[PDB]
Amino acid sequence: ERTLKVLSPLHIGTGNELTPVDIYPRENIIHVLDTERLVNDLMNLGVELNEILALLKNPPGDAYIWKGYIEEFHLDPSDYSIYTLKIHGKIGRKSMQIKEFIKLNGRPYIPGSSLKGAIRTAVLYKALKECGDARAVMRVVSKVNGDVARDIGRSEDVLDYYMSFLSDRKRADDLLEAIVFGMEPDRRSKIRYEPKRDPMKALIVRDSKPVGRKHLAVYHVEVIGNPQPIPIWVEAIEPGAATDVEIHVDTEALRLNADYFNGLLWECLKERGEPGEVFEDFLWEAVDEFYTAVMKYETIEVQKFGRYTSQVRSFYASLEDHSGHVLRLGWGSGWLAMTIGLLLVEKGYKWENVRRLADGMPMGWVVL
Repeated sequence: ERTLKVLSPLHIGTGNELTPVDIYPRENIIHVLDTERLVNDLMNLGVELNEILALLKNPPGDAYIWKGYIEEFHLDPSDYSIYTLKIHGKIGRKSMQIKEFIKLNGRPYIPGSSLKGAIRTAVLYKALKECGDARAVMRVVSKVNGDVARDIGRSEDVLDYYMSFLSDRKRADDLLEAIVFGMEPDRRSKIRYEPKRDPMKALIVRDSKPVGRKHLAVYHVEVIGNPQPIPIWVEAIEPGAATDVEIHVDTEALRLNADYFNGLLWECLKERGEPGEVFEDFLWEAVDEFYTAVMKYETIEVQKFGRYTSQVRSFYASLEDHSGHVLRLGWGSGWLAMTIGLLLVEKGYKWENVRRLADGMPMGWVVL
């Protein structure tokens, strides 16, 4: 199991949120309460359940929910804490609402899909950057659907083909994932992504071992490009926390499906030698090229919105002083569209024609 180290605050979320019913703040600690034991103790102190239920139905307009009881009955909040979160950023006025960080049996971890998705996004970038010419992509697609391969082909690079096709995003996005990462003909849908034909099947990324909850904290989150009246709060692993991950290339799968893989990525390995030996090398080169380009334009973007502080320039310089592979986790549904956009900017289009700070700091950076 390779070692993994969190470099900048890292939120990977179920989508579920802690509510003020779940927390008691005091000073710069959020207590994540055991509400059940707190309700049972209050009822043995003679609070009748009706009063508790009415408080949950109609939370007060100025204080929290459990501030009234914890501070009326002189309770110790630590006696009811499951765990605690140090606060990073401007505290919420009255109600704080926190994106929970994904757990198994109470213990945070990095899912393998998060790590593999950051790798997959970088592999897309190298494949399109190096083998995205009309000739190579047409050779790939002509063996599956010659109408698509003919349509792509009179549109210069595949970058321009993606952009003419958009000019209906989810279609282009799925069409491009199939061309790069493997494809089956389909009668209702001229091309479809096939996982069975994807070289990334050969890369095995297990979920990490658990991180201790002591490395969870809560971070105020800002967006440079979007203004939201409601403050955003996330559980995130603190920088410098470390765990281990099982990650390795399934060489047996790679030799075994060697005739069954297709798509631009397997073509691009084939141009470089025997595809199954190039694979792990191309993969980690792609992680290095891509997230170099990511941090360069993340830097330009954070300084375009005036948030580029002495801590932040020091942070991005620190990313360059590591010997392992540096990645930014947390890719959503627009991961192909974002990667097309970096490639369009690298060829010299303005981003205006073609992101989040946790307490001022860029999110999601890790090193393996």
